[PDB]
This record gives sequence, structure tokens and C-alpha cells, in this order.
Amino acid sequence: SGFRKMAFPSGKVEGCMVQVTCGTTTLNGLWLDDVVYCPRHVICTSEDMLNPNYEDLLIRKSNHNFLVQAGNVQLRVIGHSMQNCVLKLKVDTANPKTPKYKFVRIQPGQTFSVLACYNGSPSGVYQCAMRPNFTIKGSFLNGSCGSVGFNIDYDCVSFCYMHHMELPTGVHAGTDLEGNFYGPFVDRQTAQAAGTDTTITVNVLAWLYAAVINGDRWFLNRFTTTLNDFNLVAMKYNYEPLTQDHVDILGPLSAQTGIAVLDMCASLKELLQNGMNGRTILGSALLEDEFTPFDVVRQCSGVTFQ
Amino acid sequence: SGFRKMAFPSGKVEGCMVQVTCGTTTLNGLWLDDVVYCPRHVICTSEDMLNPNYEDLLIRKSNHNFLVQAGNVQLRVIGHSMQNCVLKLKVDTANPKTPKYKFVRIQPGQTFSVLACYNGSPSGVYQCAMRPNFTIKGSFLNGSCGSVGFNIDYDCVSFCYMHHMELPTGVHAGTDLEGNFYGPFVDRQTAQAAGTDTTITVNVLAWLYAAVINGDRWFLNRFTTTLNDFNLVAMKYNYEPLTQDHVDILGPLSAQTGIAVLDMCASLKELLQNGMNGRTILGSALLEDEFTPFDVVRQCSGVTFQ
Ligand SMILES: *[C@H](O)[C@H](C[C@@H]1CCNC1=O)NC(=O)[C@H](CC1CC1)NC(=O)OCc1ccccc1
Ligand SMILES: *[C@H](O)[C@H](C[C@@H]1CCNC1=O)NC(=O)[C@H](CC1CC1)NC(=O)OCc1ccccc1
Repeated sequence: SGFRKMAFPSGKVEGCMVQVTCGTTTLNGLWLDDVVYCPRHVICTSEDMLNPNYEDLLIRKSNHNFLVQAGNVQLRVIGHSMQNCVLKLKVDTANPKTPKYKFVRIQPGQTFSVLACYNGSPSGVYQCAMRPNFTIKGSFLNGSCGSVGFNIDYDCVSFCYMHHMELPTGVHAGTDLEGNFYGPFVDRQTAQAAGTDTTITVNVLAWLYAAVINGDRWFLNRFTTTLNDFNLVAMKYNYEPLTQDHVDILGPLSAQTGIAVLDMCASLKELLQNGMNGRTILGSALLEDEFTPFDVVRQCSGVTFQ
Repeated sequence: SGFRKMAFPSGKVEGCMVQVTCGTTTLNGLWLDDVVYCPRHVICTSEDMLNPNYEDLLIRKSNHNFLVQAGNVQLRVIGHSMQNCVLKLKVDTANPKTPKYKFVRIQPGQTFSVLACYNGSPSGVYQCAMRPNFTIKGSFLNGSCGSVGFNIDYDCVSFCYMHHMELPTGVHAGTDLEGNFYGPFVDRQTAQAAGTDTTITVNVLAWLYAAVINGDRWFLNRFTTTLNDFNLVAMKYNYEPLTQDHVDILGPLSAQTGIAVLDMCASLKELLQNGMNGRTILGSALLEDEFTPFDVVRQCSGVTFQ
């Protein structure tokens, strides 16, 4: 038993990280088959980035201006192009360690693992959720751009995120591997507002189920509620509205625990209105929303990948 | 910026996990050079485990009774022996993916990454601390035994933990890779008490520094304190006593932040005596103690491994 914020094993992604260098800028790239993906601002200088004309800047670059290094060995660049906010460098060598993979554009509320890298080398791995306002709450320093977020489905790696920037509020923004930003962001160094950020209600409920599965049940009550009445309290506390689709998604956990979804909503209501009153749930004094249902079932049935 | 509970990249350990099967019991083993390490209770049956006579049980086993599988390929067992609470199976094949490695016995308060496995296959990776009472707060299900905890020093993997059991309080216990338990535990299915568990004071202070480095500073005050006066409040709240050695260890963080260690202790005093009063620090409503100083410096300077 026990419940921990767990990342996917990172091995298959580790073998795809490379170092990409254009002038004095170095960041991380992702090497799959004979293509290296990285953020296009690798071609900027410190002054470019207030308002880069990326098309104009890339025209001044040729293949040999891109230095790509995987470990100690240099890759030869034989073609370059820009897709949205990412650069694709065609290299002479197919990555022998390329995993089975997919590019996916994830939905808000979904989670994924981040392999934080510097200079093409892994620093660490952690779990993140795509917030409803399309930011993530990561740990990223200068040089971290091009680090990626991924899920693993048995043997397939689904890449979903590439890191590009930090917003004034300290949160992080990035693109899918087609180079489209999540959210309204652009790759220039200006003040940019994210949304008002909301709490992922279905994830909170899933974590309350995890807590019950794992011996924490003090927060359970004798009340119930309705979808509309709960939703009415959701808006108050800036929670996403709960839908029948979410209820259905919680079905397995409601079945495992014998606790109807609306009964759990009622418990969640007395937690929002009354706070936790000094208590804790699964070692936290806050309501956690970065576990999908689906995450919860994964830990509690021991799913594996290798 | 940002601060996240980050695990080491798991690739080098992933290539060492195998499946070990003796009768109907299956668990994980660690394959390094031509040796597979696993918990010795792989030789028990469900009734043995109340009071196993491990020496007697192992005598009934021969090499061919141990089925070791790395992926789809079977390893041949050519010798077996018991060292403390671990079994060492000598196999005919040296693991081609063996990393540079060390076995180490970690100290309470130190942290390490856990690669949670089932049937020889990775499920996920997360960070843990060795608690002062020699337990860890993990996520482990049936079948997880033999999963290991490790650190990485550039290219060297230091294995420090192998999982064996869950205690009645829901926490986890295990051995070093020489098969000696951390703490007073024995590998039998009885009620076993861990210590009173204390809070790792130096780690809390390091996390308060991380919070300051990362823009959270509301908890800072105009007071200071003395080592003995703070320690006197430490005992009250069941914190480890703070020593000059700890102060010295915090030196770099005190230098980075310009906040003297004893000034931070004073802030920690008004947090313990007054609680957080509804506020948060680095996204938590509790005082976190599973970051060593050393962890904090690692994230905040971007250390890498590959
Ligand atoms: C690329 O590695 C870097 C990641 C930033 C660095 C600090 N924390 C991060 O997440 N991204 C940038 O430097 C981008 C440049 C892109 C063209 C926009 N700019 C940026 O993030 O500005 C905010 C910032 C915050 C703190 C320190 C430096 C820059
Ligand atoms: C081995 O895989 C397993 C790990 C336990 C299983 C549940 N959570 C864990 O951490 N270890 C055991 O089954 C050991 C057997 C060793 C000889 C002592 N026994 C044990 O942990 O008993 C407690 C327990 C708790 C919950 C479910 C089963 C067993």
C-alpha cells in the first residue's frame, strides 16, 4: 500500500536526448529515427528574444551551423526546417535507440512525466499535470529547454510536451512535438498571462478514492449531494464542473471502494467549505489534483512496462 | 525556477531488473555482472512466513529450482547462497548492461530513488528518504519485493535499498544489498514496531532555503535564535537536534541566500509554534523533510549524469 507521485521509468527517453548548439546557445533536442527535434529559439541571441523574427533568423543558418552531439559523438546535420515553434534537424544517422513512439497532444487535466535535462544529459524525472490553463508546475533552469514530457503505454512512448519557457508567475509553458504551444503562449521574452487556473475536480476525487483504498477515510461523511448542487460549490472554489463523463470515468474506483461518486462529492464539499481542520490525507494538507483516475488505478494494480 | 520532488533517471537500473521465481513465489531481482540479488523470502510459501527457518528452507532448494528471467530470455543458475536476508544466485551470463555500481549502506536522513517493479518490469520511479526510524514511505504492492533504491553519481549507480516488507503502520522496510535490514526489522510476517519517527531538521531547513531561492519568503522574520534554544523547541516538536555539522552543511545555501542558518531556525521556530496559518510553501501546507541540502543544491544548479 502507499500512494506516491510516481514518474514513468525514463530509460527509453534517456536514449533519445541530445545536445543542440547554434552559436552560443545550447539546449536539448530529441533524437528519433534520423530527426532531431528542438525548440526553435536555439537560433536566437540574447537580444533577439524580445521580438524574434524566426523566419529571418533561420534564413541566416545553414546545416553546418547546427552542432548536434549525442554523448561524445557528433551527428551530421543534412537538412533543417521549422515546424511551428520547433526545429527539425535531419541527421545522417538514425538513432539506434529509438523507441516505439507516438506524438500526442494531451488534454488539460492529463498527466505525464518530465525528464529534465541539461546539455543533452538527464538530471531527473518527475510527474506533472497539464493545468486547465495549459501551464505546468515544473522545475526548470536555464538550459532545460527541449526537455520533454512523455507517457509510456507498455512499450510505446507517447511524447506530449517539449519545454520552452517560464512565465512571470513561475509556471512553465511549452509545445507539443509538432511545435504548437499548449495555451496562448508565444516564444518571445515578454510578459504573458496564463488563465485563471482551475482545480481538476475529477483528479481530486480520484485522489480521495486513492486515500480510501489506502486506509485514510476520516473525511467520509453521511451526506450526499447532486451533480448540480456539487457543481454549484465547484464554481465557488474554482473547480472544474463535474460531468457524467467524469462520473463514468470514476466508475471503477467507485466500484472498488463501494463509495458512490456523489457521496465522495459530498465529502469533497465539507472539505472545501470547512477545510481540513488540521488533518491530513495521504500525507498532504492540501487537496491534490495531479493524479488522474487513471494514474490511481495504475499504482493500485501495479501496471508495468519494461 | 520551481522545486519538485525529483527522482534520478532510472535507465541504468532498469537494465538490471530481472524476475526470480521459486515455486509459486515471484519477485524482482537485481542482475549485476554474473550475480542476481533478491530477497531470500522468495523461497517461502504462504505458511512458511510466520516463522521461516530460512537455512532449513534453502537446503531443500537446488540451482535448477530458481527460475531467473531477464525479459524473455532465461538465465541459468549455477550457484546459490544466502547472505543475511538476501539470496545471491550465480548465473552463467554476465549482465551486458551492468552499470558502474557500488553497494552502500545509507544513513538516516539521506534520500534515494525507488524503481518500483513487478515481475521484473519497471512500474515507476519516485524519491524517498530513509526516515530516522529506518523505514521509508513508499508505494509498494504484492510482488514489489526486490525493487531497489539507488543514487547516481555522474556515471556510477550506488544501490542502497532492496524492498522486503510493509509494516502495520503502512510504512516500508528493507535491507542494503548485503541483506542487512535497515532498522530492527526481521523478514517474517509478524507485528513489528518501528521507532517513534522524528523529523529531519536539516532537510526542513534546506527546503526552507529552496523556498527562498524560489521566491517564497513570507515565513521569514526579524528574530533570531541560538542552537540550544532552537534545539529546545526541536525536542518539543519531535525534530532531530541541530548540530554545528548540520550548520556547516547548510553553509552553501546560507551563502547563496544571505540568510544565516540561525535566522532560518528562528523562522522555523514561529512555523512550528504558530503553524502556517493557512499559507503554503513551495506548494505544500506541511513542513517537508525529504530534501537533503544536497538535493536542493542539485536541482538549483542543474547537476546532470547521463
Ligand atoms: C530554455 O532553456 C529556457 C527555459 C527557462 C529558463 C528559466 N526557467 C525556464 O523554464 N527558456 C527561455 O529562456 C525562454 C526563451 C524563449 C524565447 C522565449 N525565455 C524565458 O523563459 O524567459 C523567462 C525567464 C525566467 C527566468 C530565467 C530566464 C528566463
Ligand atoms: C514482497 O513483494 C512483499 C511486499 C509487501 C507486499 C504488500 N506491501 C509490501 O511492501 N513483502 C511481503 O509480502 C512480506 C513477506 C516477507 C517475509 C516478510 N510480508 C509483508 O509485508 O507482510 C505485510 C503485508 C502487508 C499488505 C499486504 C501483504 C503483506
